[PDB]
Amino acid sequence: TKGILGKKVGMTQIFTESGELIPVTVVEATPNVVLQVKTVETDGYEAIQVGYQDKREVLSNKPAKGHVAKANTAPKRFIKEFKNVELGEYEVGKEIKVDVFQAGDVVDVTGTTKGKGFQGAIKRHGQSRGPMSHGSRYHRRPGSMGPVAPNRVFKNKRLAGRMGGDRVTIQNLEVVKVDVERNVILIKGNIPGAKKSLITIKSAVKA
Amino acid sequence: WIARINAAARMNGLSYSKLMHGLKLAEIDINRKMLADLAVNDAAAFTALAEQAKDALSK
Amino acid sequence: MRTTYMAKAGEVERKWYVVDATDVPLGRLSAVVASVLRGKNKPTFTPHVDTGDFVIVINADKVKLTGKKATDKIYYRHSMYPGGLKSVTAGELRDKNSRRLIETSVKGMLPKNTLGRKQFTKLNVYGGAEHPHAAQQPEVLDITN
Amino acid sequence: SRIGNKVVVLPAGVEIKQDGNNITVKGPKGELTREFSSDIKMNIEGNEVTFTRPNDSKEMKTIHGTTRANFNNMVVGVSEGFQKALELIGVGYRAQVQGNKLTLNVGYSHPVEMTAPEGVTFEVPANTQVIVKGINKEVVGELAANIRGVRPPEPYKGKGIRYVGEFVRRKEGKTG
Amino acid sequence: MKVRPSVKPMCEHCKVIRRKGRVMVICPANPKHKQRQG
RNA sequence: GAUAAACGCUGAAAGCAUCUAAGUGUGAAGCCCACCUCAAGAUGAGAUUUCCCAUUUCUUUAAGAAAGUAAGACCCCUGAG
RNA sequence: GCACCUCGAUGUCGGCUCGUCGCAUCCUGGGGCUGUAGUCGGUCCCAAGGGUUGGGCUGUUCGCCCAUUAAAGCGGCACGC
Ligand SMILES: [Zn+2]
Repeated sequence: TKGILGKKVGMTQIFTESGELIPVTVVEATPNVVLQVKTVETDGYEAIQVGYQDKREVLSNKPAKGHVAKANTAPKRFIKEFKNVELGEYEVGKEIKVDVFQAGDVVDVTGTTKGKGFQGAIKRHGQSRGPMSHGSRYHRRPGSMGPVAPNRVFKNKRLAGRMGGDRVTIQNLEVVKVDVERNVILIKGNIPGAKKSLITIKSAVKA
Repeated sequence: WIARINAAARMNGLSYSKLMHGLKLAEIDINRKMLADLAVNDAAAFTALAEQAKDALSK
Repeated sequence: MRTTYMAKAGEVERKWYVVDATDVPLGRLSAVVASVLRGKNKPTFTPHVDTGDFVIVINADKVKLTGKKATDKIYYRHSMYPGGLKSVTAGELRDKNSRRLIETSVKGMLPKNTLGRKQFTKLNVYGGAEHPHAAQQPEVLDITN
Repeated sequence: SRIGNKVVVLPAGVEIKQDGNNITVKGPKGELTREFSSDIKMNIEGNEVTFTRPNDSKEMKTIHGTTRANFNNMVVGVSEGFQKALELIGVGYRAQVQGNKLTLNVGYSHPVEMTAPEGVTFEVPANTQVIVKGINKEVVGELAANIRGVRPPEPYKGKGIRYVGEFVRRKEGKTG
Repeated sequence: MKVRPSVKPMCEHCKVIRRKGRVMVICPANPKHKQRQG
């Protein structure tokens, strides 16, 4: 249903109208071009392709321009979809402004996490240390690989491999302001994402 | 050769052992190689032997 | 070394057969179908070459399960992860994925060579009553088996 | 099959339609349809009905008795109709009617409302007695069972919904 | 219920009832006699 | 949504009785969905949108070789979310 | 108990890290009976989804004790590693 992508700016504080400090993320948008309409007779779906930014025209290909040319806009970076929306109300080339989330206030936020390289088996999974003194030699290691009898290692004995870089929703957040002149939604809480990354913002599922 | 005799005998409505018993009642002593390649190639000869084996145990 | 036929790859013509499944049990349908695909009922074997045929199956759905086994023949899958046994099916596969019944109880009936793979991709199993394959002019068998 | 050798007489206004498994009984109130097995030979002959069948099966005799008993259910339900009657003891329990809903206040902190299908009426004269009428036996029994299950009785004071005549046998509780 | 591998009618009014591959004994007299091979 | 133990409605075999053989329901932190993620190397390798249009010699035309290209990509360079 | 198995060498108990499986079930969940008025209970049937604590005393297994908690389960995995 209500779906808007956008950037990620930073973290602020906003007094509410009873005088209470609340931490607030700052999420932008722009006008938002619908690119395709996917129906059951063509794809077996009901979905809508949307796209948010302005590239330079050096930085694209002819097929990107052949997508864009049915909506008469600039070629764009990010292209995603949205499923399970009662369509009507949507043509090739409309704009989905920031106004859709006035006080909807029950919203799922998705991003992609940061990236932290190779790290030890503690910092992923929270497995604890061994004793740092009384003569031991077992400071920061990932345990024992299992029993003896099966003559192998069972799957999922988790070990050292790269931290972060997958997409994570956070459910049921509120919305505070909508600044139509500046295209900014303000949200309570914390969002998985580094700065300048994408964020999808949808109406929540669990009512 | 038994498997090929199986298929070609089943084509003429005979199971794969009643040929054996009928051809020994008709007192015929063909090796299983020779019935195999006649069963592949000569349809007329294999149906002729099939009809005499039909006639043999028909008593 | 002397004279018996060893057929080549492009010597034996193939055909297309149509088999119903209205109220016949699984074992006997699968037995006749799996004896078709190796190249039996044709006097020109090799144990090398696909001398078999093509088999299309109509009305998967209406296959019997005799007596009980409507709720009893539990299939099992394990997922190579600890505790991962999934006995998710029963005789429920009559209702949903009735393709998936005959594609298991025929794959068991075949050898497990590479010919037990090239002889498996000649099945086509449809739960309904429609040929999408009418371009190839298939014939009809009669099962008194 | 002594029960499978009934003397069945059709009541005034009742016909028969035979189309395969269905046999329809239509009369002054209802038009019920069921299905019956093919080891059954139907019959002829206005208003007296019997069921002679190709007999000597294995268990020999279940089909006669059950069929049906089911035809007498058909005949009595289409011609006459059935009843099951309930009560309410356990002081302060109410039963009030707004059409096809039954507001039961059985002593919880919430009322209970039971709906109805098409061919089922209700009659509530007082604050205690609910009488369910209808056409089948199965449907009347299921609705009566659903009403009793809200609060079946207890063996100390005998609260809850009853029949007209349950033998709710009663124990004793000490005062401590 | 009483779940015992051997099952006997306790009272006069007991009746022996098969409901599955399963042997039941049920009184209307006492509820104490609901038995079952199990 | 379909079950487990437990409870029924109707009903006979057995003129009665009875939850079952025929028929027909209720019923759990459990099973399958519902929530989050990976996923067509699913060799059964899926679907949609948009972009691109031809020289030589013969081995003789066979899904032949070889060389320039298109759409596009890569190398090389300044870098970090 | 026996002595098949390993003497050109198959390293014991507890504790730490890490778990996983079975159910003859400790809590939570659904039930039948009661010598069940109520809140409490006793016994038996279904059920493995998750959870199942910190300290004092010897090297401890085992156990005694303090203070908590819905509960402070029994066992297999070379008496797991
Ligand atoms: Zn008794």
